[PDB]
Amino acid sequence: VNSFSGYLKLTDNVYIKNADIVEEAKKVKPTVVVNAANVYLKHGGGVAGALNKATNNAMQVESDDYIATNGPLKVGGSCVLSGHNLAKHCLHVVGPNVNKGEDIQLLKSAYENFNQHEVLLAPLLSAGIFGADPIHSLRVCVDTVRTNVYLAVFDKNLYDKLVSSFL
Ligand SMILES: Cn1ccc2c(N)ncnc21
Repeated sequence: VNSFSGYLKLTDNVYIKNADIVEEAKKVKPTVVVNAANVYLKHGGGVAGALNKATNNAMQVESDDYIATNGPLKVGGSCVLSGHNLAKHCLHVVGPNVNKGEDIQLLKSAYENFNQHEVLLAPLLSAGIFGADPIHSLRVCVDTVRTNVYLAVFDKNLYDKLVSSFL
């Protein structure tokens, strides 16, 4: 049993809810919240800007030290950092950004990072300002992630479309 509430069940391991990932993290304090990161961990907008704002910029300070030591992530890659006031850990995952021309085939590689964690609160990747089709992102999620994932969809309109169209 876990603390996640109000999720509609899609598969054995994937759950979905119309939710503000920030508000959900604050309420649940999950072991892992996933950030929709870029390779520079520059948390300016979207899931990353909202998560970072909720940490009072501590996520950005920690991320800048990580990049100064390690250099940029790979598209499709991830790193584990603090969850600050939102979660135990934040898994920063880089999905391909269509609005920068990245290979959408890298979306499956991105979601494979989730399999290193038994339970996660996560947004869809490559959705929103990363420019991918969220219906596609949900299909790749279901077909890739084997661990238990709780998806927070920000848009009510999009949430209803993802559920209604789910195969
Ligand atoms: C996709 N996207 C963008 C903002 C956002 C949020 N606050 N929660 C979940 N997903 C989100």
